[PDB]
Amino acid sequence: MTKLITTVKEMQHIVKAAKRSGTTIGFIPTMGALHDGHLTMVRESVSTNDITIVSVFVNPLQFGPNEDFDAYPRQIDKDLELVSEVGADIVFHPAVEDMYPGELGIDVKVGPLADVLEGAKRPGHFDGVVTVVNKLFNIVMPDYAYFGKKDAQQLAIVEQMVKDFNHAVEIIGIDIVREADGLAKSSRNVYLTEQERQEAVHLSKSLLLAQALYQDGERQSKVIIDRVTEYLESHISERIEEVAVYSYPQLVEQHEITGRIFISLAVKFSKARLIDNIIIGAE
Amino acid sequence: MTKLITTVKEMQHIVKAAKRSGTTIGFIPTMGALHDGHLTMVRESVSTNDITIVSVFVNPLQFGPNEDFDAYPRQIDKDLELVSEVGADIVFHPAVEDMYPGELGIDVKVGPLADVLEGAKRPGHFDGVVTVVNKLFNIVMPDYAYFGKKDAQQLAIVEQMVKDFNHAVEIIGIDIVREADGLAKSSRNVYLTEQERQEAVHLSKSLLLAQALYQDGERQSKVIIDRVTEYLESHISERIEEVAVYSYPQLVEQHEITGRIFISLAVKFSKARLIDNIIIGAE
Ligand SMILES: CC(C)(CO)[C@@H](O)C(=O)OP(=O)(O)OC[C@H]1O[C@@H](n2cnc3c(N)ncnc32)[C@H](O)[C@@H]1O
Ligand SMILES: CC(C)(CO)[C@@H](O)C(=O)OP(=O)(O)OC[C@H]1O[C@@H](n2cnc3c(N)ncnc32)[C@H](O)[C@@H]1O
Repeated sequence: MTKLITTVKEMQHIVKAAKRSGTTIGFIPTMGALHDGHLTMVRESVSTNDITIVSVFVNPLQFGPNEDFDAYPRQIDKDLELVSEVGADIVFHPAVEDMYPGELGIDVKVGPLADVLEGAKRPGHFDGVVTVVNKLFNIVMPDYAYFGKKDAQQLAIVEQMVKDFNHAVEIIGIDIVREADGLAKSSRNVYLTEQERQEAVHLSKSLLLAQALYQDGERQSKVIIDRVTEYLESHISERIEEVAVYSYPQLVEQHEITGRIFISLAVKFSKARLIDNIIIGAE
Repeated sequence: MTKLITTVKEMQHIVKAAKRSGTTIGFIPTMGALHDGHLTMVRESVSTNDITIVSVFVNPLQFGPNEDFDAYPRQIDKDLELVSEVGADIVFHPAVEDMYPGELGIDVKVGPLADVLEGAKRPGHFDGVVTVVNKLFNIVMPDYAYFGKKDAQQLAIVEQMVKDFNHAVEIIGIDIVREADGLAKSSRNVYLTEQERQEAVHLSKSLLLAQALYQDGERQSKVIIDRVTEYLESHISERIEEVAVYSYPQLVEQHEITGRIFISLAVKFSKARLIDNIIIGAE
């Protein structure tokens, strides 16, 4: 019995009334094709907030010319069903023209945090992310917004935006939800051929390896990177786009580990470009 | 009787509590050194909203190295008194470091609307304006935000930012409040020498001239501009920086008038740089 709100105007009118009353709002922004990674955040919100809102919007601004915008899975009826069973109050599913009624007269761009890793590999991608997340925060006016550590760089950037723009929103980061074999859940996994689906499991395996090496005491980035790379290269035939060690959330490449870092991966299959990571350390 | 709130943290805390209690909020952003122009907006807000918040913050981001940042009038005690007399609830007076704790990680820049008139003469100025207003809107969470048409280009840009970012804020623009002789009120008038003060009255008089020419049927921008310019040059010794006719709020230069426009002026005195304008026309 989850309500489907289709326009920005109706969504905002609902939230303004809720905000001016004492009702706490939980928000989970998504691009649809929901999986248990998304649902885990929804369940969290439903057990903590008065109302939980889930947005389903494939944001064109965060897709590059040669990426998968046209093939991105779109299944609102199912998403709506999956959300209903969790107990979420509303699913916000706006039209593209409603979100972007015309040429933007103001532009938002990410600084240094987007000059490395995914930001360097997908130029402008995060500018598109912060643009739509900023709008969604103003449309839904949540007290708590949930994001997955699956997109670690994204998380750090959204946090920076919340700080820089003074959004009265507390960001909650959830750990990576994985399939039974370890594969990090992602709507894009549907792009995987029955073969790639098997090879793709090695991203997580390689991270388990990285974790064990770190656990035993290894702190030289190059040693971990080489072991992880060597492993992947002997278990997958796809092209490995990235195997890096950066401080987190600062995003400064580390050669020797003495603080909190995240070991991230990027692998390009036929059409599915998957990513995974592990955030570890204290400082 | 007005409370002086000195930190972002406390201001947000108060605002959150206000929202929870169904409090409607009116907001008047200013750079201090208040005059009746500002007070007119405060009065309007006090008569409509449950609480009225007036921010006093000389935003360093909207001042260039060559401008008057160091001389800008600062008199919080005086501002607090004037605001108390009209019934404002709070004066938000933050530290520069509190608003900008460090290097921004996200950057906001105005598009085409800032490529002309004041935007061309003051590059970066409006980026500074939208940056701080965006922040203030998220800190104060107003239902209504008041701005003066004195800064007509600013007003159009703020409205555009409200649209693009989906801010649940209604912008209220007020007409230009003037001194008895016609001079538009401005905190920068304090920079005028006795001589320049009387000369400055001609900016408004030149606009009355422009209006009369328009009333009579003149639609050739060149004719109005030349008439206004020669009038100013024959009455004041200062440099006329700008006399222009652009569509409003579209801000497209008009050589021949067939719709709503605004005739704007910019005059540079020894220290004070004054502006004024009139908005006229149907569409
Ligand atoms: C924020 C968006 C909606 C803005 O367009 C967009 O950039 C976006 O990310 O949408 P989307 O790709 O649909 O993912 C939405 C949220 O789900 C989280 N997520 C995805 N897979 C996960 C997993 N296996 N475990 C835990 N969390 C997971 C992401 O970190 C993100 O915050
Ligand atoms: C919005 C700010 C605070 C962001 O830093 C800054 O750009 C700013 O504008 O500050 P400030 O110059 O102090 O002016 C604050 C508000 O007062 C309005 N105002 C000034 N003189 C007026 C007059 N004579 N009649 C009517 N309205 C008048 C302006 O248009 C502006 O919206």
